Amino acid sequence: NGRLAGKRVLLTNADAYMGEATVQVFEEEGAEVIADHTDLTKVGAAEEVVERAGHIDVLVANFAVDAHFGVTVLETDEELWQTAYETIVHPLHRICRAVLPQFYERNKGKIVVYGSAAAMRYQEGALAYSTARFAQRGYVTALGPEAARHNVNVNFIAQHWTQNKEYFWPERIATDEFKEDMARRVPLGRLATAREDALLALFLASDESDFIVGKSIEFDGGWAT
Amino acid sequence: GRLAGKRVLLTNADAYMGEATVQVFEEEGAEVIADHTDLTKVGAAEEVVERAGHIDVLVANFAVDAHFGVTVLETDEELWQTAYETIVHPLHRICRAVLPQFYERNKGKIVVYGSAAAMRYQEGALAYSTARFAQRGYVTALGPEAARHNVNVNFIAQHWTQNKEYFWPERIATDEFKEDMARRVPLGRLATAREDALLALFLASDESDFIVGKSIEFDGGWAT
Amino acid sequence: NGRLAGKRVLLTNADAYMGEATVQVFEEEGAEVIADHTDLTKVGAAEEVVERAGHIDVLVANFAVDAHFGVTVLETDEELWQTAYETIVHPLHRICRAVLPQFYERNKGKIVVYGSAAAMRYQEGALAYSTARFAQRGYVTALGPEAARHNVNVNFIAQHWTQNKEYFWPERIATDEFKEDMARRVPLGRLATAREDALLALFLASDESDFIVGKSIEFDGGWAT
Amino acid sequence: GRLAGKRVLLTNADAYMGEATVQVFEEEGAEVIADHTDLTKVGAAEEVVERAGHIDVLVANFAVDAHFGVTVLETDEELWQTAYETIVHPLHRICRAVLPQFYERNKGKIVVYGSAAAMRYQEGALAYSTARFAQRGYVTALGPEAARHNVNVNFIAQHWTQNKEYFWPERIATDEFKEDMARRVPLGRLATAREDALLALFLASDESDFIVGKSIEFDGGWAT
Ligand SMILES: [Cl-]
Ligand SMILES: [Cl-]
Ligand SMILES: [Cl-]
Ligand SMILES: [Cl-]
Repeated sequence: NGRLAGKRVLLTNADAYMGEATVQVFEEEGAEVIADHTDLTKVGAAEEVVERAGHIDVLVANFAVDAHFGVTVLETDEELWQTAYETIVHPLHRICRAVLPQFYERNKGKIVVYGSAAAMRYQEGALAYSTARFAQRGYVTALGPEAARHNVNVNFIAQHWTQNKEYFWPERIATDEFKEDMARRVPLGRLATAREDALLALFLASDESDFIVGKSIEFDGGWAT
Repeated sequence: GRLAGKRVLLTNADAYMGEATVQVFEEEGAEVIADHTDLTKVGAAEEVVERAGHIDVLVANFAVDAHFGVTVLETDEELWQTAYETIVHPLHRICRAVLPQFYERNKGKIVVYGSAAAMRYQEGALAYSTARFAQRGYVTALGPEAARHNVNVNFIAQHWTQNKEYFWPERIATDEFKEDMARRVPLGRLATAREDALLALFLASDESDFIVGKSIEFDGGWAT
Repeated sequence: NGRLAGKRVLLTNADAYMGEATVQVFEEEGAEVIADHTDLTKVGAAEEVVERAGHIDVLVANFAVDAHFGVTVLETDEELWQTAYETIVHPLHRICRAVLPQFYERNKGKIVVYGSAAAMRYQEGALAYSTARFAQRGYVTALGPEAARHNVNVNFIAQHWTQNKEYFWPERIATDEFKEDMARRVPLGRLATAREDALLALFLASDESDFIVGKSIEFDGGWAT
Repeated sequence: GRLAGKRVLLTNADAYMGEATVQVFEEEGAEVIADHTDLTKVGAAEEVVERAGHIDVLVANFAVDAHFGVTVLETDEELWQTAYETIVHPLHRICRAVLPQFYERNKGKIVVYGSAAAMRYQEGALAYSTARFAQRGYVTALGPEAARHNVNVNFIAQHWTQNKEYFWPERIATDEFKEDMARRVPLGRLATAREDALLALFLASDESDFIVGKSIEFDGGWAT
């Protein structure tokens, strides 16, 4: 059988960010993927999504927001700042808090967060976004060891240079300027495919990774090494 | 003195590490503007800076109840939001307010009193830890941007340091606390608030211009 | 349809440390495992092993030495200090330098190092050993991005609380101090089995992990989180 | 002075960051024992300490040619061994020699001039990086052990700092160097040797007793 045989996976914002490749990889490995499209910025929405989903073995916390490439600290206004937190930080705790009771009842569970390498090292021109990804990384760091006492794994994929619409859309990655910047800063010298990212998520969602607790795994071609 | 002629803007001066900052920095010749304005209000940071006038050093001193022992399932919406409202959003407001004059002079200093809960897992302090992580991320992301203007932004990742918010005199006398500290703090003691302010003094002084966007662990070895 | 189908894996010190589970897990996924038992502390031995081996797709750098638990800084004499470096540091460069030419020729390769969480954070009473593991972590950090330009992945497993004879022999597990660490310092509250560690190595040796470059992956039940 | 009445043992005082250490530490009242002994020799460290007598601070100043540009395939046995022989094994010899008197007094200070190559990938410096990582590991592992005796051991992870071994005048004078440096260093300049010594001064002073087994990145933001 497949590496997620029998498992049911709740995927947030399934059309956005890394959702499409998650569905493809996880379904090929036998999982039933609940592809949710609910806006989890609404208070109370997370508990409703979880109640409607039924039995959940794996939560894939898939959240993204415009990074506002090139916007400076002085141009990072109140609304831009707040929107980073409203979009990817507060919903992360809402959805995790909603799924953890059934994980705790069964003394088993899996949470995979698609995050950012901007939560690990300086990424130029993405200030509010970086701080919000740091907050996500902190949530995994703080919740991870707490949830591990209930045999629940929580882990953070610190991705960069990976194909997606929000940060590496086809038009952006085609220019000469982008290509020279990627060759300078990415040791592997290429972008990751979305599938490669979902293959790491697959490892972290599977029962092959039970000993990995509260970790940030840098998925960035060597950028932050 | 090591801060001779310098003017220092200190937020929430009666809270957290404020008192020791005044004492140490004034000892070294600084004029310390001991502000007590609530920076959770939009617009307050700009008014504080305009009234302060010339600022050489910003000490970003923010604290919030960590709610020690509260689990993930009991971290409700209001507790979570209050952590960010109290120590995260105001940090960008006050830094964004001081940077313009630093950029005109191509010189500035920002020191953030943070937490070692932004570096490693600290039991029973969930929302608080994530808010300190956000502050650490602000220093990590702003640091290299501001350094192009010769402005230093750095983060003190403190733990086991005397203060009212986290190590108030009652809590440090329990049996569980003393052997907690003995087991997990290699140095075997709490830091004085003065010792913390002496690190902030180094990072606020012109002896530390090459330190950019760094998290300095001030924890008696806890996170080593 | 094994995840290492068609691959040939050179495993050092194959009976020691993490070698036996590596053989079992990798062979179940279709790999041919060249299980070497050569003493690589001897200059020249690494190139001779690699020449004899023929075509290599994956190097598993499996090195261990007595940690000398409880030996203090003042009791760490010249011989004990040198032996840590001779046993797990110098051989690591020799065997990697020996394998890299054929990886570079094919613009493809995989190196997985079984290291230690002592390379990440303070571990009580294992001084010379910790510094030698830090040196191994440094080797992965420094080599990783250099080798990635040739599409070669080099990664470090920073393990702790994992089944092996060298560090978790039966009498240690029976001590009050170990039980205290499992209650207080290991969030998951158990040892990993060697299988689980080999499953992380399998991921890092497979073509599912080509975007992972020069990383230290903490395999420690949450201990360093 | 901030080191008034202190005696400081400085290794390899002619090399690396030694000259700036002498200048800054003597300005602050220290007596600096400027040792030039070859500590790759077994037995030498204990004789250095015996001759020095009472030591309050050890500044572990070790350097070796980084062999910039030499690839993994050209890092031969001799190049590799020389890195460890020059900056790794002597570090334990000299710390082991000074710790006994620190332990009698329950007080001591060790500052290691290391490298930011012990923190993140530095291109073209393979053997050197791994040897600096080993130094960082020594501080990380010894720090908490020594802190039990109120001894501080800390690591300066420096880069882009003026010295003869890595950033010598002829190397840093060219336009190619200055252009590459402006791209990789957020602060956009090299540090002076004195600035590095001012960090060592803080870590050697009694203002830094709560800092235990830490790596402080001294690199203008390079590794941030
Ligand atoms: Cl990405
Ligand atoms: Cl504190
Ligand atoms: Cl282990
Ligand atoms: Cl340097």
